[PDB]
Amino acid sequence: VLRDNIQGITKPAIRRLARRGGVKRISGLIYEETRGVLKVFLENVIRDAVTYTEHAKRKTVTAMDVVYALKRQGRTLYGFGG
Amino acid sequence: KRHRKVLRDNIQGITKPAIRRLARRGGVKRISGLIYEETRGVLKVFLENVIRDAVTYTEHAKRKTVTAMDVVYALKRQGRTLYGFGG
Amino acid sequence: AKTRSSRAGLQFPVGRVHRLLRKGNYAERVGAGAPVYLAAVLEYLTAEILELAGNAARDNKKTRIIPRHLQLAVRNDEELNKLLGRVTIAQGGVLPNIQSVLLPKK
Amino acid sequence: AKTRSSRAGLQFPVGRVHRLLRKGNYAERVGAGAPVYLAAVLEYLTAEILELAGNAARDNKKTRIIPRHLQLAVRNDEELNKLLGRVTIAQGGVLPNIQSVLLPKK
Amino acid sequence: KTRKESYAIYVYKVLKQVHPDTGISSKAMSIMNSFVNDVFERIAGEASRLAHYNKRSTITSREIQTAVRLLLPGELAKHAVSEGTKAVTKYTSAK
Amino acid sequence: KTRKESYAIYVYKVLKQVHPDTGISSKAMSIMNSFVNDVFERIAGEASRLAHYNKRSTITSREIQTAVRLLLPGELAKHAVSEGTKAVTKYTSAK
Amino acid sequence: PHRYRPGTVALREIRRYQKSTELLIRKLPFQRLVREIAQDFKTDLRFQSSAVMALQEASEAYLVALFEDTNLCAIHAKRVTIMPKDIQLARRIRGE
Amino acid sequence: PHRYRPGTVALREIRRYQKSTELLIRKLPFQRLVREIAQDFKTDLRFQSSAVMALQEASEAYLVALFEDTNLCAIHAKRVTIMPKDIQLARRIRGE
DNA sequence: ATCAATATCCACCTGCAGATACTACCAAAAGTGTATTTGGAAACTGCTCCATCAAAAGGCATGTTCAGCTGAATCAGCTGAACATGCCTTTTGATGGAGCAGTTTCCAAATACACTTTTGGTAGTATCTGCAGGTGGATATTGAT
DNA sequence: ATCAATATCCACCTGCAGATACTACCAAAAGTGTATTTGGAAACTGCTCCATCAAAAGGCATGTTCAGCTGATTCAGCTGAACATGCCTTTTGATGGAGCAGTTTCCAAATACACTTTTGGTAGTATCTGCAGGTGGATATTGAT
Ligand SMILES: [Mg+2]
Repeated sequence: VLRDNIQGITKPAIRRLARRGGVKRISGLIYEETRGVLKVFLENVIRDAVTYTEHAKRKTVTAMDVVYALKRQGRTLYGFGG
Repeated sequence: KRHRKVLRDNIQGITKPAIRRLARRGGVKRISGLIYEETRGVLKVFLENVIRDAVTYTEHAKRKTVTAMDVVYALKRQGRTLYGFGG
Repeated sequence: AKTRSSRAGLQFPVGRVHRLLRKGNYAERVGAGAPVYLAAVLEYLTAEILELAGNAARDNKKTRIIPRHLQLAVRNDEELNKLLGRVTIAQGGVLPNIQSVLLPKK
Repeated sequence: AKTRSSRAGLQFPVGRVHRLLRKGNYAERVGAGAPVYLAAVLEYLTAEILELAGNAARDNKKTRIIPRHLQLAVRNDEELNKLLGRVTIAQGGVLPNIQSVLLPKK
Repeated sequence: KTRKESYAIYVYKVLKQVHPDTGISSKAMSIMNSFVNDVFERIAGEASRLAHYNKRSTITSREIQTAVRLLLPGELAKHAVSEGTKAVTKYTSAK
Repeated sequence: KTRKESYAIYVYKVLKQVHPDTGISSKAMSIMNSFVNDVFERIAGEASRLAHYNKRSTITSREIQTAVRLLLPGELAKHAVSEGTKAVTKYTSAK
Repeated sequence: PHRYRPGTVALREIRRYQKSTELLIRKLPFQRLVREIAQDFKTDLRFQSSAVMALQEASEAYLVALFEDTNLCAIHAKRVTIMPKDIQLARRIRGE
Repeated sequence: PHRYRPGTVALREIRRYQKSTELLIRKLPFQRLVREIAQDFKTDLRFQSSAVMALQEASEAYLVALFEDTNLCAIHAKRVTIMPKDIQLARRIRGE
C-alpha cells in the first residue's frame, strides 16, 4: 500500500504531541495543517544543515551540521554536541 | 550645580490621544477603556529593558552621557535593530 | 596605480571592506578574494534596495528618496522584508493596511 | 607550581578557558583576570543548575540526574528559564500544566 | 578631529547607476549606511563561525559565499552569489 | 584517535560539591557540556563586541563583568558577578 | 447639527496615520519618561538628543507592531474592539 | 459495556504525556520524511543517526510548544477545540 | 434617490533649509614591491558507523455511535466614539559650561618565545549498580442506576 | 448515594545496559622563566553639544449624548471522542564497506614591512532646488431622509 512520507506523520502521533501540549479537543482539519507546518520547519533547518555539510565538502549530514542550523534558526538544542 | 526638578508620574505623559494615534497607525478601529493603562505598563517594561542595557554600555565606557550608539547597541542586543542613528 | 575595486569592476570599496574584515577579528587570516566577494554582495544588495525605493519615490511623485521609500521598498518585497525581519527603519511608517471586518456596510 | 583554578578556588579550568578565549577570535588580546572571572561564572551557573536538578531527581525518588531533571530545574526557575528561554533540552519534556477551562465541571 | 567613514559616496554612485535623476536625503542615506554595516556584520559573522566550525583560520571568498547562502533568502542569495563570483573571477584575472 | 575536550570532569567535581551522593546520565552530562559552551559563547561574544565598541584591543574582566550584567537576569547576574570578582581577588591575593 | 457615525472618524484616522511617518507621542513628555526611568538606574545621567530620539523611534515602532498583533487577536475572538487580554495574548505568544 | 465520556480520556492522555519525554513520532516515518526533504537540496546524502535524532527532538519540541500557543488561541476565542486558524494566528504572531 | 455639510483633493505658488558644489588641504588610507611564514588542498588510508536486510515485535486505519461543543440568532445593557468646550504645556530658538574627546607621556601588563611538568583523554578491561520493567493486590476515579 | 468496571498507584524482585573505576600512557595543553612589545590609564585642554531658559504656538481633558458592539442566552446540528475490529509497518540486530577523519607532504598564498601615491573626509564659503506649508477652488464621501 503506497502512501506519501508526510502522511507517515500519523493522526495519533500528531494527537500525542497536542496532548503533551495540553490540547484537549482537536478539529479534524488540524492534522493536515500540522503536516504543512512541520514540513516548513524541516525544510528550513535541513536547507541550512546541508548548506553546512556541502560547505564541508562532505556527503554526510553530521549532528553538528544540524545543531548549528538550529542555532541559527534560533532553535538551539542542547545534547547532541556543540 | 543647583537643583533639578523631581521627576515622577511621567508615564502619564503618554496620554490617551497619543496611545490612540499609535493604535490607528497599528490599524486599530475600536479601543476598550482599559487599554490605555495596559499600554503604559507595556511601554514602561519596554523602556526599562532598553535603557538598562544602554546605561550599562554608558557606564562601561565610563561616561555620564548616554549616546545614540549606546541605545543602538542596546536595541540590537534585544533583537530590535534600529537603522538611522549610527546603526 | 589601480584600485582593487576597479580591478574587480565594483563601485564598492574593496580596500575598506578588507581593512574592516581584519579589524573586526572574524578570523586569523583574511584571504585576498574575501573582501572582493563581500564588497560585491554588499554593492548588489544596496543596488537592489535603491532600485525599489527609487520606484517608490517615483510612485509618490518625488525626486528624493526619504526613509518612507525605503520602508515601502522593503515591506512590499517578500525577500528584503525577510532580510529585514527584525529591523526598524527610522521614520519609516507602516504599509497602509486595514482589515476586512473593519470596513463599513458588508 | 600550582594551577590557576586552585590559585582562585575553582574546579573549572582557567588555563583552558584562557586558551578558548584566544583561539576564539574575540579580541587581539586577553587579560590575566578574564579567564578567571569567566571560569568562575561558568562554575557558578553549573552549580546553580545541578543544585536544582539534584533536588528534582530527589523529588522523584532518583539519584541519577537525567535530562528531565534538568528540564524541570530550568523551567520551574524563573531566571534560568529566561536565560535558556530559547534553548531546547533534549529528552526533557514539558512541565505538567493544564489550562483550567479544560478541567471538567467540578 | 578624527574622521568618520561611511559608504555614502558608494551608495550615491550606485543610486546614479540605477536611478540617474533621483536623489537621496541624508536621513535615508544614514539608513542606507546602517544597512550596509548591518549586512556586513551579519555576513562576516556567519563566516567567522563557518571558519571556526571547520577548524580553518582563514576567511576566504568561499566562506563569504556560504555565509551569503545561509543569510540571504532565495532570489537575493542566487543573485548575490552571481555578482560575487563575477567580481572574484574578474579580479583574479586582473592579476 | 583525536582528543575530545569537554567540561564533563569539572561539571562532575562541581556536582560532587553540591550533591555528593548524586550521579548524572551520559545525556544529562552532554546537556551540561552544551550549556557551558553556550554560556561561554554568549558571554565571550558580548565582551567581544564591548571591546570593539570602545576601540580596545583587550578583553579584561571588566568586559567579562559588563557582559555578564547584559546577559543574565537580575539575580543570576548579581551572584555571578560576586562569584567572578571573588575568584579574581583570590587569584590576585596569590603569589 | 452634523454627526459622523461611530467608526467613521476612526477609519479616517487609520488612513491618516498609516499614511504618515511623524512620531505620534509628544517629544517632551516622552523625554521625561526616559529620564525618569533612566534616573532610577543611575543618577546624574545626560542624553544625546539623538539618544532620546532613537529611543522614541524604537518605542513607537514596538507599540504599533504590538497593536497590529493585538488587533488580530481581537479579530480572532470575533470582536473589533481591542482589550487587554488581546495585548496580553500577543505578548505571551511572542514570548514577552 | 462501559464508556468514558468525551474528554475524560483526552485528559488522561495529557497527564500521561506531560509526564513523559519519549518521542511521539515513530522514528522510521520520521527518518524518511527527512531524507525526502533533504533530497530537494542535495541528491544522495547520508545522515548520521544522531543528526536525524537531533532533527526529531528539535521538531517535536517545536510542535508541542506550537500546540500550547495554538491552544491559547483556541481558548482566546472562547473555544476548547483547536482549529487551523488558531495555528495560523500563533504563527503569524510569532513571525513565521 | 435627494441634499448638504464636511472631508479630500490637487494645482499653483513663495521661502528656505536641505542638498549639491568647489576649492583648498592632508592625514590616513591604500597601493606597491621584495622578504619570509605557513594553512590547508592534495595525496594517501585506517576504521568507524551508516546503509541495509531479515527476524521479531505491536500498533495504527476504519467504521459505528452519539455526547457535547461550536456557531447562529436574538438581544438588552452599557461602553466607547464623536464632538463642543475651556484652556495650558509643548516646541523652538538663543546662550554659558560640563564633559567628551583628542592629544601625549609612559609603565604595568600582555605576548613571545622556549623548556619542564602534568593532566585529561582514551581505551582496554575490569567491575559495579539504579532503575526499568515486570509482578500482585491495594486503592483511586469515573459513570451508570 | 453503590456498584462495578477500569485506571492508577505503591511495595517488592532483578538483569543488565549504563555508569563507575583504573592505569597504561602519553601527547598536548598548561605552567614557568626572561626578553620584548604596546595598550590604554593619567594629566591637560580644545571644543562640542547638552541643559536650561524665555518666547510663541497649538492639542488635551472633560462632560455629554447615544450608536452599536459585546456578551449572555438559547439551541439545533454536525463533528470529533470513544471504542470496537483484525490487520502491515516499524523496530531491533547483525554485517561488509563507504567515507570521514588521521597524517604527512610542499607550495600558492598569507602575513610582515617599508616607501610612494591616492582618496575620502572636512572645512570654509558657495549658489542651487525639491518640496513642505500655504492658498483657494474643484469634486467625493457621508448620513439625514
Ligand atoms: Mg526616580
